[PDB]
Amino acid sequence: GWVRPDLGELSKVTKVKTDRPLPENPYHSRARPEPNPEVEGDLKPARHGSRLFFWTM
Amino acid sequence: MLKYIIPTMMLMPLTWLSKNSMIWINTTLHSLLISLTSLLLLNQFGDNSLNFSLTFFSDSLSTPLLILTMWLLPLMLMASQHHLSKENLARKKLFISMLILLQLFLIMTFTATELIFFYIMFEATLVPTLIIITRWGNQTERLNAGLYFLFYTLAGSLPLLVALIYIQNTMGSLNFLILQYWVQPMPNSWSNTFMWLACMMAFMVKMPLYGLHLWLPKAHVEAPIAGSMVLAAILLKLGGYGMMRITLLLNPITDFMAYPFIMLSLWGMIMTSSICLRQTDLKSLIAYSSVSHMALVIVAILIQTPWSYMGATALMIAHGLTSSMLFCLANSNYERVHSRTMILARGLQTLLPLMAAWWLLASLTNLALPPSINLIGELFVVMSTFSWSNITIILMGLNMVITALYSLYMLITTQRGKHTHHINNILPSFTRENALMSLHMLPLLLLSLNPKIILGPLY
Ligand SMILES: CCCCCCCCCCCCCCCCCC(=O)OC[C@H](COP(=O)([O-])OC[C@H](O)COP(=O)([O-])OC[C@H](COC(=O)CCCCCCCCCCCCCCCCC)OC(=O)CCCCCCCCCCCCCCCCC)OC(=O)CCCCCCCCCCCCCCCCC
Ligand SMILES: CCCCCCCCCCCCCCCCCC(=O)OC[C@H](COP(=O)([O-])OC[C@H](O)COP(=O)([O-])OC[C@H](COC(=O)CCCCCCCCCCCCCCCCC)OC(=O)CCCCCCCCCCCCCCCCC)OC(=O)CCCCCCCCCCCCCCCCC
Repeated sequence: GWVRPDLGELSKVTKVKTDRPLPENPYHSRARPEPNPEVEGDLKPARHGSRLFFWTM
Repeated sequence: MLKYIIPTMMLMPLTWLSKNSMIWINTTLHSLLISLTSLLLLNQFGDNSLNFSLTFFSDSLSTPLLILTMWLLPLMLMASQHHLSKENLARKKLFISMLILLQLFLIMTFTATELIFFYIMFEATLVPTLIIITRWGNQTERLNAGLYFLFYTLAGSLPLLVALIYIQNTMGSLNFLILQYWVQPMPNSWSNTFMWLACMMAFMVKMPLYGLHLWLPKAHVEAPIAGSMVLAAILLKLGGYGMMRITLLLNPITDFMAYPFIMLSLWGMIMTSSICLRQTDLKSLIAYSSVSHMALVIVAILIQTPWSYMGATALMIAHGLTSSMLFCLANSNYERVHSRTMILARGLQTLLPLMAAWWLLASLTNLALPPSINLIGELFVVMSTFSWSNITIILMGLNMVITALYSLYMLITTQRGKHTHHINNILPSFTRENALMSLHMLPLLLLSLNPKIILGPLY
């Protein structure tokens, strides 16, 4: 009683019911480095300008 | 200080928009007005310096140099308008513009609050003087005169540039007002030794130091008259001004590092005065005299007592006026005999009596005749060096002997004796030449009546 599968069927992506848990860290990655802190706050002007030796702005 | 920078910059449309016959009159008139206004810098106080803005200040050291700088421009315009009378109009306006641009760089060289802006202006003053010497000079070797001028003044100033930025990174500022209160004692080390040399050798070239002075009896000799006037009156004095600003930061390493330079100046004021006793060239004699008189200013800065700084600033102002007048006298005879040989035309009191009187006054102020401010500066530097070491009075008095000797030998050779038979183009003294001599000598004589305005920040 076995029907041979049609052209297209055996290459389908199927779904599988499992009773094993999902591997939570299959790559065994350690803790990620903490990122550099972003910038936050409004942009105040430069305190007394460029401060390049004598240029007051 | 902007109220003098802006009229100095308005002298450029005043000289480029004038009628072709009006370019000397207008520039002379308005530069005399700027020099009239320059006396408003005399608002000085016994405690505080006249601190205008973040960029400019003017204490009692920079103030007489500013009045002298703003006064020297009309005198250079009067002095140069005869030998350029056959010049192209556009080149004539370019000459006037180089003089105005040099004035503009000088009057914010002396008022620079911050020391790297002092450095930028202090090295910007070279390039108009460069163009004046090596464009409107006289003989063949004017290009070797400016080449050794530009090489010596930049090879000395180059370690000064690294030294001032090293002060900027370490102290935080090159404001002189800030560094009055944040100066730290500079100890004995080799790093601080080369620090002291980098801060000092630039102004040692610009004074000039004896041994570093060989650019000067070519840069003054091959220059035209306005170039020689501004070189002997202001551009030598930039070194004394920079030393008096920079020895604030160089204590107490100066108190044992100044000894070989004190020896060089105390012996070079003897050597260059002896050299003045044997000059065939009149303009060279005035040049070596300028070296011999600036050697005392170097000694008085390096021993750093109050009497020494008072005498050194008095001697800088007095020598600026006196040497400018002596170069103008030498040009007044060069415009007649077309040679700078001092032995060529003699006996000129028999032909020019009033000009011989101006020669006599300039010679008496050259040899520091009291009560001139020449003698006030000379005498105070001698007092402070006698306090420094009692044996230095021998070198000081011997220098004063040779100074009076070459001054009166210049007077005897140029003005006295038998006149030259084969020279017959000796014109009567023009009104322009006597106006030039009087506008030199009369301010110098008036400053003897009230000498306290030219005695620096610690009068
Ligand atoms: C109510 C609404 C309306 C209000 C209107 C109010 C104003 C009304 C008038 C409108 C026009 C305004 C014009 C600008 C304002 C005044 C700026 C000013 O004077 O600044 C003082 C400025 C700093 O002095 P301050 O006392 O500390 O500040 C006073 C104010 O607070 C200055 O303010 P600050 O401190 O905030 O300034 C910021 C900063 C202040 O500066 C600094 O922090 C110091 C560093 C400045 C640069 C230094 C560089 C040094 C090395 C290079 C030198 C180059 C050679 C010199 C020039 C050669 C000849 C071309 O500026 C700069 O750094 C800019 C660079 C310098 C340019 C200054 C403006 C020039 C405009 C006109 C140019 C015309 C040609 C003139 C010659 C060109 C060179 C100036 O002075 C200098 O730096 C010395 C130079 C003189 C400045 C220019 C004067 C402008 C007028 C010129 C008239 C004559 C022209 C003749 C023909 C052309 C030349 C042959
Ligand atoms: C603020 C108000 C002030 C008011 C008062 C003024 C203060 C003094 C200012 C200057 C004064 C003299 C200026 C002219 C002389 C130079 C040119 C000349 O010789 O022409 C000859 C000519 C007449 O002679 P000439 O027969 O036709 O021709 C002469 C021959 O060519 C042949 O020529 P020569 O060889 O026979 O003649 C040259 C002869 C040559 O004489 C000498 O070689 C002998 C001089 C040295 C030894 C004697 C003096 C030693 C020092 C002691 C005295 C001073 C202190 C006294 C106090 C008590 C003791 C501490 O010099 C004189 O005769 C001039 C006499 C006065 C000499 C002053 C010291 C000069 C020596 C070098 C500097 C010394 C240190 C500085 C002293 C500063 C004193 C203020 O004179 C005039 O035409 C004079 C014109 C008007 C002059 C106005 C002066 C003021 C200008 C300032 C304007 C702004 C303020 C307003 C004041 C207005 C006042 C009216």
